[PDB]
Amino acid sequence: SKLDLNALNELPKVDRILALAETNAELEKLDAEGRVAWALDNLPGEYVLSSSFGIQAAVSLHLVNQIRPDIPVILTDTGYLFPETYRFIDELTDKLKLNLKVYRATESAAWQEARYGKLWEQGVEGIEKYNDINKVEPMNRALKELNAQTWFAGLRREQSGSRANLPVLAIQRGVFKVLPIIDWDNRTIYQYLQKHGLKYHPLWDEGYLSVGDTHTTRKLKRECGLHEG
Amino acid sequence: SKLDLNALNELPKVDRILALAETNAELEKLDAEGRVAWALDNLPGEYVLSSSFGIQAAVSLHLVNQIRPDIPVILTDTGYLFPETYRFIDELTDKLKLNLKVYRATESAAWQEARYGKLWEQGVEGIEKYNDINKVEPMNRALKELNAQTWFAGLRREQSGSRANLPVLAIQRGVFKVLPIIDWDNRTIYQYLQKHGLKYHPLWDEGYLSVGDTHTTRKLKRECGLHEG
Amino acid sequence: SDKIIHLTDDSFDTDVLKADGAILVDFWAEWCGPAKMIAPILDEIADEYQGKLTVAKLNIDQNPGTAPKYGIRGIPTLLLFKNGEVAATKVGALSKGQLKEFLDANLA
Amino acid sequence: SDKIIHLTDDSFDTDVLKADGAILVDFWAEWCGPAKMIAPILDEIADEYQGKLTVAKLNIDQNPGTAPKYGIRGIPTLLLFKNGEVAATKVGALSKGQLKEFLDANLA
Repeated sequence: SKLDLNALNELPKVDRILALAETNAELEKLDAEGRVAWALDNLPGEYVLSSSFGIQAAVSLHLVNQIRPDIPVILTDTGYLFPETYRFIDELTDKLKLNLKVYRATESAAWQEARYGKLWEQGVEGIEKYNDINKVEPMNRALKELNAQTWFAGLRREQSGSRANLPVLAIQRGVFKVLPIIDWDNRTIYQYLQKHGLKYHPLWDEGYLSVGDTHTTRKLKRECGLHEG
Repeated sequence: SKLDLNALNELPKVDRILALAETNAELEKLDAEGRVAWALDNLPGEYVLSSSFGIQAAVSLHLVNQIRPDIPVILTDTGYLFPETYRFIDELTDKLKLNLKVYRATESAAWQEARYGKLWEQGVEGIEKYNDINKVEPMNRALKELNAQTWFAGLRREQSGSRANLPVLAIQRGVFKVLPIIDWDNRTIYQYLQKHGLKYHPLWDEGYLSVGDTHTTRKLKRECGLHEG
Repeated sequence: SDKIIHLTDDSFDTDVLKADGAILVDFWAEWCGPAKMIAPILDEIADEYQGKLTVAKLNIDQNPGTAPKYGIRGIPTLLLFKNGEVAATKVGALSKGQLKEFLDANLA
Repeated sequence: SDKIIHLTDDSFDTDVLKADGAILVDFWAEWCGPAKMIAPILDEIADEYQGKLTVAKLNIDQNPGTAPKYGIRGIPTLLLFKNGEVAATKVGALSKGQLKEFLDANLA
């Protein structure tokens, strides 16, 4: 009964979303903890938790880590993260006791700047080459090195955009992509942070709407909701 | 003897580049035509040719298409390509007689602009969400729908950057990534265009250094080489 | 982030409803990004509109009972008060120009 | 893209080596992006430096024999001539400011 992906990858993108739709319809009724739990043993080998360590990493990390102690938390260090972000990571990894897996580029910041230069100034294609070598490739390498078939991510339908095309469960790169706190909203996250004594990212309480990288990389529908009426 | 990828994906990223290194060392001595030919039958099922239809698409398209008539040419139409680019495609597909496979988003330009808005103005993360829904996802869907295990691309070690970490052959998403005109330089491409009566992209001869998308998306080491001395 | 006359459910009666003059109230929350987004703008407005307008901020997190009293549908919502009585209300994150225009037009 | 006094191997002797005045030669090629990148700049310079400097462009594609004559290592290379005799040479794509400075300093 345990899901077979070597057969799911032998299926088109639509038969996939349709076949999986029957399973997702069920995951839609369960809570974030139930989804992680369901995923724990209904899906196969190696479960990883990739985080960006931004404004709300503390939620998914604490939740998933409590459920599964010393879980491979993947952190693709681009090389130019905010200083306060690193300290936020080193603060969490020690507070939450995480099995941190750091994955940076094949070359360093100085190496990339000498080999290619400031890619972010070189337009979209440059930013693409930047994101490919700093985030994409490192992640693709992380999944393989850790031999994962299941991968948890703290994505929400709210952050930038992940409307009803982003199911709680999915298959990105031959790996079961799981998003527990998908239907969660800013209130629920803020409340979770309060109830568990977890703090927001040090920068969020200054002005940085959505921190990530520094080097001209980082700098919200006009509203949020108390629920329309 | 025919290469097995279901075992190659059961190998880490480094054992992969090392095991494949012995094969690439051989592909490095052959010409673009020899690499495509070698790939034709040493690698498995469905061979696709994804193109961006930019400044030098005419090269890879003509070369690979002549080698293999009516080959699945993948064109991920973002929705906001340059008008002259479309006519360049429709001009080529008719001139070269290509089996064109168009793959656009799940939603249209107006749909995306109403659902999310002008993502390109929303910084890098917005551009990421844009590139994911307009290029990445559509391509990942194309490979599956066309059932490809081998994929040819007209990438060069020269364009933006693809130093000795981009082998002639590779495995991106469980598919043999092939790059025949990899060691080629601007001269060789220009000469190929001349020798075969193929023309450059209509915009290249105006100012657009590297055309792609329009909407504030599109607008070269100081030198090129006659060969240093 | 937020540095102005911060309100509560308790102070609402005196500091706003019984305040002599014009008061701009900003119903916000710690989680609403677009709310924290207008914080610096409100600070700048508080500086320039000194003497004429009293800028205030109410956090629904610990002070929920007052949002329903003015039919708040979804923070960031700005409530302009003129001698205890509500004048106008703007919903969503706004720019410095749009905020000035919103204020000036009603202030008079 | 390119709109100026276009040269060839044949005209090099008369239009440059036997030209009375200062001539800036731009050894370019159709494939070198950074070469086509400076085309508009050279046009603008040709407009402002009219009368004083004669701007020219040589395409190595069909006129290869002249590049080796001045030891060209890799287009875009700019060769400044003063009465048939070569003055200075700049390699790579340059900005309008850097081009002006390069010209002015040697022109005098």
